[PDB]
Amino acid sequence: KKGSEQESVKEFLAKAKEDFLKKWENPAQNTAHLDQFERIKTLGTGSFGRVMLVKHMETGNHYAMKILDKQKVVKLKQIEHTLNEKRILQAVNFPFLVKLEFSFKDNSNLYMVMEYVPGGEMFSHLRRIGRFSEPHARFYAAQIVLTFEYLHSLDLIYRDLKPENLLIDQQGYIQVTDFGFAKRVKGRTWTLCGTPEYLAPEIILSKGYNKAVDWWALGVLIYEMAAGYPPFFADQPIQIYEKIVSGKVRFPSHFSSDLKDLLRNLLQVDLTKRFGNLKNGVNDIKNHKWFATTDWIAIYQRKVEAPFIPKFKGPGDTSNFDDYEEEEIRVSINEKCGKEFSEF
Amino acid sequence: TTYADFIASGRTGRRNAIH
Ligand SMILES: COc1ccc(O)c(C(=O)c2ccc(C(=O)O[C@@H]3CCCNC[C@H]3NC(=O)c3ccncc3)cc2)c1F
Ligand code: NA
Repeated sequence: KKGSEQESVKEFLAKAKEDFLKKWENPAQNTAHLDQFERIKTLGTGSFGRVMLVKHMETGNHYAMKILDKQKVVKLKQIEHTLNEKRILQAVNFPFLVKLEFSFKDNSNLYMVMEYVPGGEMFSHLRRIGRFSEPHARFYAAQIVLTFEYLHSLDLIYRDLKPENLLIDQQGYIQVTDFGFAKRVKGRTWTLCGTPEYLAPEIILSKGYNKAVDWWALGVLIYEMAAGYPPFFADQPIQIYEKIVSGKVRFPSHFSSDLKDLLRNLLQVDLTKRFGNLKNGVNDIKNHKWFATTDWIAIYQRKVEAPFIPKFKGPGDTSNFDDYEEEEIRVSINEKCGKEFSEF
Repeated sequence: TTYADFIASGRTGRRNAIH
């Protein structure tokens, strides 16, 4: 149960925490400027802005630039969340987390220039294909398991796992984007946030909660990859919440019994029985039957052959992304909210 | 079927988070 493999991981995470803390306590600020970048096309949106494909004019490399509107962030009381986002993201470093390359701000906006992950959202492909075979889901699930092992070891909760936030890179692996609700926390926290289908019961019930919410959200993810629909759905949020707290799941008849067993233990309503939140931690997931053919180190090093490589014609190609309406990026001549985002 | 019911639901699109 405990061998030298488990000690190899403990040594790596201990070193990764050292790296993370240096960057956590001394974050990078103001590493570029708006007009170092040609703005091409919107790859997606959110409540306070959008991500755009961009070309760094002096290196010619492509990036994805998040743009947040300071005034809107303030209007909606989401300052501390957008501060965590940048702070967490410039500090982490794992093969399945989107690299934050540059960040800066001007009078109206916050900017996070990330690596461009050209394969599109896992969401897009999952809806198109309908569902993923178990081997295909496990390939992706394994990468979330390792990524959570990293993040939780650093005291981070992610809190918004969904296919919409997993992007596929040129070699067919996941990069996690969207750290908008990621938080460093020792102990419990209480904010009602996340995506309705993926919210753990303890979140819905105002009970206060921990890392374990991310392991519930993985059960949902694995289920939705495998079934093609999430285990609790309904037209409006409230009905999804009712289904989630009842703790009744039905499985499609094609799910293997191993998968059913894994999922009944991730979708445990009881915090004390949930895989991930027991004494062996993540090792109860990794040592489960469903993952018995998973070479965890092979997954970390990216030498497993991916079941699906997205077609990319060249750098700057946006065919794996939906189209959105473009807005011009206005920059006011007076400073919006300087005190509030001064650490950004 | 449950797939059909999901496909006819209002929640097959990109799902926003709440706060
Ligand atoms: C509390 O609410 C918060 C917290 C933090 C935030 O950053 C935001 C946002 O306003 C926000 C703005 C834009 C996006 C966005 O465009 O994200 C896209 C599309 C939505 C689905 N997630 C995928 C994401 N795409 C990428 O990050 C991406 C990265 C690299 N290459 C391609 C895509 C996300 C969040 C936010 F609303
Ligand atoms: Na040994």
